[PDB]
Amino acid sequence: MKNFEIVTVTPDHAEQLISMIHELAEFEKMKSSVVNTAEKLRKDIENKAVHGFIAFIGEEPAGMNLFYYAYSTWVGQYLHMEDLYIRPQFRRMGLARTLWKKLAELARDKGIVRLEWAVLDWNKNAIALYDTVDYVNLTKSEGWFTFRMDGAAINKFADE
Amino acid sequence: MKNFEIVTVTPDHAEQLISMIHELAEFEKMKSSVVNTAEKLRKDIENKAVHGFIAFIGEEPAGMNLFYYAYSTWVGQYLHMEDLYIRPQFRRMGLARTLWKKLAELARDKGIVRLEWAVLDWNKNAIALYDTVDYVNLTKSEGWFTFRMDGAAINKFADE
Repeated sequence: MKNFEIVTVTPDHAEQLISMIHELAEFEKMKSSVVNTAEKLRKDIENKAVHGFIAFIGEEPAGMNLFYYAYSTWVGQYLHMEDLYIRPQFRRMGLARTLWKKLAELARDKGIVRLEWAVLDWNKNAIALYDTVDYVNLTKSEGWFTFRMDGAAINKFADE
Repeated sequence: MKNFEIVTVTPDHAEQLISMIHELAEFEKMKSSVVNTAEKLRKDIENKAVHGFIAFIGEEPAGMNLFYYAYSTWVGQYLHMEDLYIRPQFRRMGLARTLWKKLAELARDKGIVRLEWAVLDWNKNAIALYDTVDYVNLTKSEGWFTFRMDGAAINKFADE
């Protein structure tokens, strides 16, 4: 057996992480939106802006998994999963899912009764993977829209 | 003119805040989903897990705007507005949006370049407001599902 160890994230890794945020600049087709550098990522891991796991193989990174803590006035705090990526040459070795499982474990160890994560409708890989658990699609079941409001509109709405 | 004052949420407010929560789950046809208490919440405002703005008129609570800090791998830390409710006898008095501003002023003041929030598809009153700013509908335009996994599911997958 090959040795995937999962390490939780310290800013020491932000280098490795910042690489894996650029690779993915290719694949989900939103390649120019890169404004979180390696340095800014450190300070974010430090100030607990973000959390994560890295899976390494031997001495190389193979995949990551970022996640922050979010709140819901019905249950209290929960976990949201942000990135869940595997460098190409390591997909379908089940790392994919394992990094998803340590966060599940972290949710148990913390009593958190809610994971969330968002995914593209056409991204049938992630659905394929996510299909191997019991989850609810919030969008369909309850009809929630997520609205976003980017920076230019953030400003003029404040400077009215 | 009629006076509405907005002060930032202190742990001391959790009493008034838990009440409005119930009114909103009541309105959003989800009375059961709520397990959070004032005193549980009372810890949660101390711990900077949630932030808010309460609207009082005289000494009566009217509405509230609660929110947490989310992280996108692409744009660092941004704000997510979880819950925004006005008591019924205080609608049509503008708070709706005003409470909403102090969160965009803050997002500006902290230099944050995205501001997300969600609503049900049938709550056309809530969209009625939201249509007076520039927002993207990430569900309908880009087809984003949000997958939830509750606690029963979280344990069953973490316990493999």
